[PDB]
Amino acid sequence: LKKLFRSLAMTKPDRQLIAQVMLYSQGFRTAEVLANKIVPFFKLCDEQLSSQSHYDFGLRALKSVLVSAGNVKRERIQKIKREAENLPEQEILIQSVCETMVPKLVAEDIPLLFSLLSDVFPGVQYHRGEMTALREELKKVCQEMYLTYGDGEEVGGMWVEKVLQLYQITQINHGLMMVGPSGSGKSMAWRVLLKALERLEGVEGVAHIIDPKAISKDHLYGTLDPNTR
Amino acid sequence: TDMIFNNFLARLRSIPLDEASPMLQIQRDAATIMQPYFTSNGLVTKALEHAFQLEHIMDLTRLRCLGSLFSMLHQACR
Amino acid sequence: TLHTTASNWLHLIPQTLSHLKRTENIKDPLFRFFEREVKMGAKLLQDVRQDLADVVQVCEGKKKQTNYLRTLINELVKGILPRSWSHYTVPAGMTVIQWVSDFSERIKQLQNISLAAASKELKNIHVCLGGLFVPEAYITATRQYVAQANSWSLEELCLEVNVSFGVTGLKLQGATCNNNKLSLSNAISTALPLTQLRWVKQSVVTLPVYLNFTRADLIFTVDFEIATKEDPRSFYERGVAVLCTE
Amino acid sequence: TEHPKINEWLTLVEKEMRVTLAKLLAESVTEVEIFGKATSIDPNTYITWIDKYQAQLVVLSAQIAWSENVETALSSAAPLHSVLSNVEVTLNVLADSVLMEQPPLRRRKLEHLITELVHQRDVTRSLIKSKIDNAKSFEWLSQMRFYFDPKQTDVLQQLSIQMANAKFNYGFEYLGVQDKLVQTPLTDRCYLTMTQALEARLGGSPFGPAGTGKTESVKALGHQLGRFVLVFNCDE
Ligand SMILES: Nc1ncnc2c1ncn2[C@@H]1O[C@H](COP(=O)(O)OP(=O)(O)OP(=O)(O)O)[C@@H](O)[C@H]1O
Ligand SMILES: Nc1ncnc2c1ncn2[C@@H]1O[C@H](COP(=O)(O)OP(=O)(O)O)[C@@H](O)[C@H]1O
Ligand SMILES: [Mg+2]
Ligand SMILES: [Mg+2]
Repeated sequence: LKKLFRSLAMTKPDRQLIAQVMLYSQGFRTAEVLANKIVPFFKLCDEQLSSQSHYDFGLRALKSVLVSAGNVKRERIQKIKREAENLPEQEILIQSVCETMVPKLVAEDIPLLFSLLSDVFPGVQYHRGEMTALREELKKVCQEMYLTYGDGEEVGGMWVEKVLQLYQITQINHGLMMVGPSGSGKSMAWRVLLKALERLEGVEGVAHIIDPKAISKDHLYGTLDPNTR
Repeated sequence: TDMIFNNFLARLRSIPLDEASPMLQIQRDAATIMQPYFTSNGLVTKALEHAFQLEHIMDLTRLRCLGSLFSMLHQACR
Repeated sequence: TLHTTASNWLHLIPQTLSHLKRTENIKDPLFRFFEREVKMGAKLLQDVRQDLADVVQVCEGKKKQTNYLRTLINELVKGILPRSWSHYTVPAGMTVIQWVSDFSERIKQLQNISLAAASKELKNIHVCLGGLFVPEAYITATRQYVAQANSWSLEELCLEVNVSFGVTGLKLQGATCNNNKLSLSNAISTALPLTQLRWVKQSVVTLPVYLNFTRADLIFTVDFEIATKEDPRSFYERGVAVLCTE
Repeated sequence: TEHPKINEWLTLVEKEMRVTLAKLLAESVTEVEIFGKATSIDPNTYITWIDKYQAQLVVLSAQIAWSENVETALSSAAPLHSVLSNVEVTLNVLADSVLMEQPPLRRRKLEHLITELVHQRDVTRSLIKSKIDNAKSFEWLSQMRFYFDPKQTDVLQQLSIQMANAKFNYGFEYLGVQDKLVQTPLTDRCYLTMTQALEARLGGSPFGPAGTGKTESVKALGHQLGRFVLVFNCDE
């Protein structure tokens, strides 16, 4: 086969150029500065954060961050036009970076990430909240199925915060992994999220739970019969 | 662990074991008397914290220990 | 019995591995990198010492063999490096003796690091490069520390190397330097006594710095001045490079 | 209405969309030549043109206009500076239009145009930096240059896509809006290697670690040439 194909080694893409051109196309006055601050930031987080199996800071993560930054910039523009011109673009990128990276991080790496954010973007700050209706529906479902709800500093605060992060990931993402040790509230978290989303938006939620290691791969995807196709 | 304790106590106070009732009243009384040990640190959390450094045959998981405990307490109510 | 010889070598091994201090609230990138590296080194030391003590007890004493102990004993007798300890890069599968020597040297370096941190003073400590778990993280923390100390941009810093933090253990390959001027030599490798890493905002021969002789793990890139009669194309053809461990 | 067989009228639909895209591209590139003959351009008529034509047609018409203008300048450094200034003012009006609020489809078309025009601006800047006199220099032959011949008797063969020693015809497949890729120099090297392989009637096998740009660059080249690209996820 090797003589029938021409090989090209792709290992180093120009992340800086990709970020700069894509932010310029999305619409950002300080596009070059934002790219030159956001690509070395991912390079910094690649090493100075702790090493984990579920961590990733590659081109897919960078492009997800930039696309979400464009989306939240557009929705903030719509909100201001409801209530334009100069906008906090650095705050927009900070919001996108937090919304995409913070749920992935281990509890000992959140202060490190926020220190890196304060290092790269000095006037960065943060804004988390304004999910009152979903929080109330979550409290209703948690009280319904004998679960405890927390306000952020109460007993269930970390669990409810992780449920909200899961909701954000479902909103701005495509496929999900809930990584955690056995007994961390993953199943209850996504179950109450599905029920609360059903209660809010009216659309019924259906969940198919498949164990991929209890069946063979041929029973998981399918087979072609060798005799007849 | 106090979240799991609260879940066990709530599912004991409601949803009686038979698929108000005298059994439900017995469950409520048992939950009322077991609340001080489960809540805060108490006996159970200190016992778990000590039992984690005791050597076992299979690897010890707090949810396995608490599932055993909750089933035994349901048997006590029965 | 091979068990007696294995127990003798096993008792010989951990005399070069005794204890590491775990050393913790500072925003310096150098201290952050050093504390994560020392915590992973302490975890690795604890795992290795526990494994060695377990094999000592199971061989020269009374202890029932487990499956993990059987696998560990088989790997130790075979002389291949067990996969349970290879938590960093090793050159092309070194033997257990070489791995233990390198690990003991790294632990001595970490003990010196912990002593200096206890006494910040981490700016001027002369630190090697091959003995670090992640030298790339050390170079990145170097760049961040100089950028924070001088308060300019991190992305517009060039590297100038003069033979400013002290790096030791580097070795050239196929050339030697005479007062910051590279000269072609027929020697296999020439050591480097002292290297400082200055940072400036804005015929020079630029050379790679690989992790070991395998030339597979590039760490960073240095710049050097050429001799009067030598040629950069000659340097590139001869494949002169710098290694962090040789 | 005559009710032919389903495959028969589906084949008729396929041929009709191909010839429709060819005719639309011809009139579009006529409009672009009319627009870009002048130096300064009007944002209102530019936005009406954007809304008038489809996304792949506007991107490809901009590519044709830039390629023809830069080849005319190379045939003859003053005209090369003129075409660089034209590209720069097009970037300016595109940036103003994308800063203003637009409907989503027009916004996507503007984003694609901004990406392509940034790539053209970078190529023209490099071509200024090098001292290029004639159009046969490999420093210009390396880039993907587009040729439109209005005198061709066939509508489907009017456009010829060229690389360094490679002749291609546009497939004229309706692709939707897709997603233009930022023209990395790695992507340009990929385009050069893959077009060389296709001219040699071979395959193409980019390789490397995950999350580098292999599948997306193959798909982007396929969409640039206007082909139907199907990605198959192989397993045992
Ligand atoms: N908010 C909560 N309040 C009280 N108890 C809770 C709460 N969330 C979970 N639990 C308890 O935690 C137990 C652990 O089950 P859970 O479904 O959360 O595990 P998991 O994270 O999916 O684990 P596994 O990886 O083993 O599947 C549940 O049986 C439930 O009783
Ligand atoms: N030149 C480019 N411009 C914009 N985005 C790019 C470019 N190259 C790669 N990407 C993005 O990087 C990610 C890489 O994914 P992909 O290339 O599909 O993975 P792989 O090729 O390793 O299978 C994609 O989401 C793609 O959108
Ligand atoms: Mg579960
Ligand atoms: Mg792919």
